[PDB]
Amino acid sequence: VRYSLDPENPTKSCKSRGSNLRVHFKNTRETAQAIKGMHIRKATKYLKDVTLKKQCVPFRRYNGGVGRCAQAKQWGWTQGRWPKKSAEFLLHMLKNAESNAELKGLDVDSLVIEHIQVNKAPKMRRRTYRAHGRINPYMSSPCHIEMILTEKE
Amino acid sequence: SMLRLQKRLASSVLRCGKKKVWLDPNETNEIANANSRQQIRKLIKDGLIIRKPVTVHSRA
Amino acid sequence: SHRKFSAPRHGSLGFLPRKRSSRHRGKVKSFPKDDPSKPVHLTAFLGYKAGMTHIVREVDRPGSKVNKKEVVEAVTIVETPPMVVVGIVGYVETPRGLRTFKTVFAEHISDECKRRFYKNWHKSKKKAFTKYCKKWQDDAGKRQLDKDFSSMKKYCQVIRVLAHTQMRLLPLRQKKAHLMEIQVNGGTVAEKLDWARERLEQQVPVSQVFGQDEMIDVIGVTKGKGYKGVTSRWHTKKLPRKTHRGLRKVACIGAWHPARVAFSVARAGQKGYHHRTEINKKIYKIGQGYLIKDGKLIKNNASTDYDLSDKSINPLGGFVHYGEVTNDFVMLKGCVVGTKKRVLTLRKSLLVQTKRRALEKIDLKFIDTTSKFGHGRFQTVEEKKAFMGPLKKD
RNA sequence: CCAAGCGUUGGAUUGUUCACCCACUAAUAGGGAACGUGAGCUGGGUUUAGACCGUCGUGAGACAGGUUAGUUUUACCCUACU
RNA sequence: ACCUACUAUCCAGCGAAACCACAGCCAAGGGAACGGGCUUGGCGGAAUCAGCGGGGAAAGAAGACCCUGUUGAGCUUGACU
RNA sequence: GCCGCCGCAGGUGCAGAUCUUGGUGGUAGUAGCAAAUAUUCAAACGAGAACUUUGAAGGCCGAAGUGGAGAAGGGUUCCAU
RNA sequence: CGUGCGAAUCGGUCGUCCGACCUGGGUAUAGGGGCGAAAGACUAAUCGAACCAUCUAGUAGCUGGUUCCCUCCAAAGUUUCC
RNA sequence: AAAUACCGGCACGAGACCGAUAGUCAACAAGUACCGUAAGGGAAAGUUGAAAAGAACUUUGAAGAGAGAGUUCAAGAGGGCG
Ligand SMILES: [Mg+2]
Ligand SMILES: [Mg+2]
Repeated sequence: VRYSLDPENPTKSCKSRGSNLRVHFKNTRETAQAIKGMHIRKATKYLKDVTLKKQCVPFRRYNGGVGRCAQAKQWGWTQGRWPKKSAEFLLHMLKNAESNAELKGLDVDSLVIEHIQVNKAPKMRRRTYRAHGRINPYMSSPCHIEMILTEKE
Repeated sequence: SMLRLQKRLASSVLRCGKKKVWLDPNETNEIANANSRQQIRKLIKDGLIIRKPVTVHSRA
Repeated sequence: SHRKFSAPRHGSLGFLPRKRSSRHRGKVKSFPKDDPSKPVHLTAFLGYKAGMTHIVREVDRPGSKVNKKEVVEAVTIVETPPMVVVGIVGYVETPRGLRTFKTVFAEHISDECKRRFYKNWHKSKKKAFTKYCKKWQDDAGKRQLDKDFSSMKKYCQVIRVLAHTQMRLLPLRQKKAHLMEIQVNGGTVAEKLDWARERLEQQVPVSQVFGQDEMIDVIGVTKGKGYKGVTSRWHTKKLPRKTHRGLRKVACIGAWHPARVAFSVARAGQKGYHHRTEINKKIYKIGQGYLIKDGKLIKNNASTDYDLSDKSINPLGGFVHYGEVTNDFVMLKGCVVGTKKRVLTLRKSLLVQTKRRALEKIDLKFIDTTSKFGHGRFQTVEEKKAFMGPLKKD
């Protein structure tokens, strides 16, 4: 199918996708824009820091009701949380992309993520009960993810 | 793995509650694959399960 | 409509910016004015509050109902460690403001002064003031200091000396010294510069700066509490039990035609950690620190004229979450602003103190030194053991 | 006259605005803020129907004439304050 | 004035509703005779978090008060048939 | 599969109507996951155990029970893989 | 609590408890009618005349709205009557 | 008996009627599913590819979910596919 960003070179670059993941759209977009421009080893170290709760993700656009923290002073922002589930799914996605680079016959340490995008998805339908007999929704917000790796020395 | 069926059957055989029943925790996979009451009677004859005694009430 | 049963307010207007201040040390806002009539002395001093105890003194004043009688009062203990001088700094009088010219540092800068610049004392390799101290062993470095002596003579008016507290004598956990500017009252600019050059890298005594029975000013930082309410901070009239939406809030804040709200009505916010300035505190006694000569130590601080003993001001079992006062101390009237292990600024009086009540020599009779923890009833260990006799395993 | 800087209470009754009395002080001066003021409280009386007595209307009803009990929802959105 | 528990606050997972012409720095003037928008004067210098209720003539219900319509219902009488 | 030209015909021209149906936003990652005391360790099939299993310890309901069985009612909700 | 667990629940708290005591099943009483120790009180989340369909697209001197362009002409809030 | 009426049913034909929120409410397993104790009320819903030639083969991963190949004129038609 037609993608959003065509690759500059099919030999060096590669793509991978993840469809229908039960993760939040805002948190997934924010961690994608945070991990978009780093090296793969620094990205794995950052995911280890998220797992050990050492380095959080700052929220600059969707900034509401989030407490301040000192560990986000490296990026230059007050708020910060740890999207652990989205981090585990993107860790599986980077593992699948590294396997795709291995199937293509690519180098390991020279891979740099260049582009990643979080697109919308059809939502589920469930509800909960409240007072006076009024049905109110309990809907989710799934998303589709695509990412591009490129060897840059 | 799952002994909620064998606890109910042991309570039904010993004709008491399932609280005062002591199972043998040594070989769980060897005890669990019984699938009949004849194997339960064989385990009773071997003497692995123990009917736990009544909690005392000292009238002294 | 107006208020029928009138009552003006319950609150202060001089302290309405209730925010947490950026500064830590209590800074002197108004310095004393210099004049050639006064000799060389220091304006302000920096100390630490240690404790609080009773006092026994003789009251003698004319016309009062109580005359020639014995009373008790609450007196403070402020430990006053000596400071190390690390140089001076000049200030030229500009029409825009008060601008400095050049900061002059000392040769042997102490490590307690070097701890202020560095954040991590272990990781840092101590690279500050390595090439700056090369000016002390050559002719080119000494000519720069000689030309600054004549350049600061013409334009620089106010010369403030730089000092820092000696933390090495204190057994406390912290080791970082507090830098402080002190204006020098004295003669001319040349005499002030010669006195600063003579007293460079010297210990600052307490008795030469502050003396007996002077009504001095106290500057300190209020102990912080946390985010408190309008009732907890302003202490207004409370609402009775019959209220529905709470009984410890401000009921009527605004009105219809004043559609906005101002700071006239008392509001909630930050309570604690604020700057204060107390005035009119009487000095009673300047205590002496510990000293040892020929083995026999001298600790006659609590020993008054009528004590007929020889012991220090340390209570039974030490102080309460403070430590031990190893250095010399001073004793003031009332209670100062601050808390335990809090920095404190002593300041000379700006107003001309000429009052009938605040001019009286205090006869030191007795100092109560007992264990404030629990219920202490003894002054010293030998008196307590003389009362209690032997023990089980003596 | 300059002059609003700082001050101008408590209690018995009335639902009371208003009005009266006592004790005291320095004065116990007079007002506004959409009749200042409920996503700030209170319902004592008015101001849903239930009943009592008195008058009038033949009659359903009316009484500046009373008595008695009568369901008070939500700020997490913006500005302003801290 | 003080204490405990349940609260409230931060982190992992999940995750609404009301409201919505558009947005919410002020004073004076006039007006459908009380405006955030018009004119003139003051000012306005990223983005969020815990309180608060002054304002948004805060949401509600084509007012539960009054009157009219050659609009309808119940009670009651010696109105009319 | 469609356009122009000569005559004729219409269910033929939308911005509203607290218009109808359907779809999507600010709100908003906000409020919230508080009626009734209490759980803590070892191993385990399994990739994976604050919630599941057994073994141990500490408690609650206190015979008017957080117990066993019935009727109305529900209709395979009972058990095995 | 009051956008609830709840289109009427819970805490403190009571009146009564061998007699004008509550009540399990079958049956009689249905709408200008029934029941009612009398409150237009109740009659399936609805009772100053129950629910559904038809007449009915009942009536409305009254509110709400009523869709392309260009050109020319160019108004009255009144005499009298019901 | 004769010329008179026919909206339901048995067999058709025709149309300046409508074209998937339109036309019978229902173009499909429609008075069907569903709601109400009941007389009763009453929906949503078309367009793979001419032809299934419906993806064999390798790898990541527990599987889900990817990355290369194959078909065909094109996947620009990828199992809810004009
Ligand atoms: Mg004490
Ligand atoms: Mg009173």
